[PDB]
Amino acid sequence: VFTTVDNINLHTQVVDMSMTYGQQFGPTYLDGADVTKIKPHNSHEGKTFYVLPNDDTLRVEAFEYYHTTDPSFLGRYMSALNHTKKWKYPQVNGLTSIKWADNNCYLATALLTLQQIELKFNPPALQDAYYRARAGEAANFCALILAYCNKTVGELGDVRETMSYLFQHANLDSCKRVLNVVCKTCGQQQTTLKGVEAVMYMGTLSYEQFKKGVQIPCTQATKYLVQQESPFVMMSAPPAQYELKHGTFTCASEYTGNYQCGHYKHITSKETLYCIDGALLTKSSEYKGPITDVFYKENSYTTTI
Ligand SMILES: Cc1ccc(OCCN(C)C)cc1C(=O)N[C@H](C)c1cc(-c2cnn(C)c2)cc(-c2cnn(C(F)F)c2)c1
Ligand SMILES: [Cl-]
Ligand SMILES: [Cl-]
Ligand SMILES: [Cl-]
Ligand SMILES: [Zn+2]
Ligand SMILES: [Zn+2]
Ligand SMILES: [Zn+2]
Ligand SMILES: [Zn+2]
Ligand SMILES: [Zn+2]
Ligand SMILES: [Zn+2]
Repeated sequence: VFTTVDNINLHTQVVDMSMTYGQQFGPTYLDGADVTKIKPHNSHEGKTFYVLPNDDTLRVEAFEYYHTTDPSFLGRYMSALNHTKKWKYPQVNGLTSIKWADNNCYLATALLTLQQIELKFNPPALQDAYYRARAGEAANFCALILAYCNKTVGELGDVRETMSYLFQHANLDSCKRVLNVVCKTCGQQQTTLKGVEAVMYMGTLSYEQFKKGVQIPCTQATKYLVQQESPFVMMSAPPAQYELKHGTFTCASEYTGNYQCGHYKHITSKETLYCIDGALLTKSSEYKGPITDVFYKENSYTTTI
């Protein structure tokens, strides 16, 4: 048979029918199911298998595809895939969603959001699954998202936290946010953020109000945006009522329920406002509801006065 870790480079070996896979290879998975305890059925010859890296060439191949040396990563990924490959991934309004199952509401909103913003992932396994997800096959993408966030199937997830984990594995080096806070006592201090901190802010959902001025305490001073060089901006705030106006944003995440046990729903702005709840779709002209994250498009911004 064949054993690999990246599925790009394969290594051919043979198995004895009377010895279980673990003694010959180590922890071995097939199609997301652990075949370590299973003895070789001999029904499949030449089939590709996933093994935890043992050699040094395997360890190096594993990092070049995943960008991690954690030995637990492969196991956490294969156990997530075992669930995600039986989920349904319908296509709603030209976007790939997820039929609700095992509290994946936060995963679906993230998947729909990632298909609407410009992003490039540094780990090749993430980028390759990102492409496959856009086409309509996102089982490996959702499993990798769980493994990189160290989350499990059924576990309760927050969209803002999931996006920030994903942003740290993406090339946001070109992004830049220049801030300036002014206090009548301390004066004026100019700070310059870069990377994940340049595309995310917690406090308001309104990109305008962030450009206008938000009130943060000083050692209350006012914080306003001065320059933004990012393909997008994520505006996060604790869940509250908000009126989404058609054409003033890209997409938003709605959270309705109690802390940690509420349900996420996704709103996107097209020719009208659309609401995606897994496999369901809802259309309206304007939206008002509990909103916690709003995504805006951007290329370059420079403050005036
Ligand atoms: C679903 C889930 C899954 C996991 C999860 O983990 C959080 C813990 N992490 C550190 C691991 C959180 C959540 C979760 O409910 N998220 C939503 C958007 C939410 C809801 C509420 C809320 C308040 N009252 N009610 C009825 C709801 C408040 C906040 C909040 C406030 N401040 N902030 C920020 F300042 F931090 C965040 C966030
Ligand atoms: Cl890395
Ligand atoms: Cl990385
Ligand atoms: Cl926008
Ligand atoms: Zn090789
Ligand atoms: Zn990396
Ligand atoms: Zn399941
Ligand atoms: Zn399942
Ligand atoms: Zn849910
Ligand atoms: Zn001060």
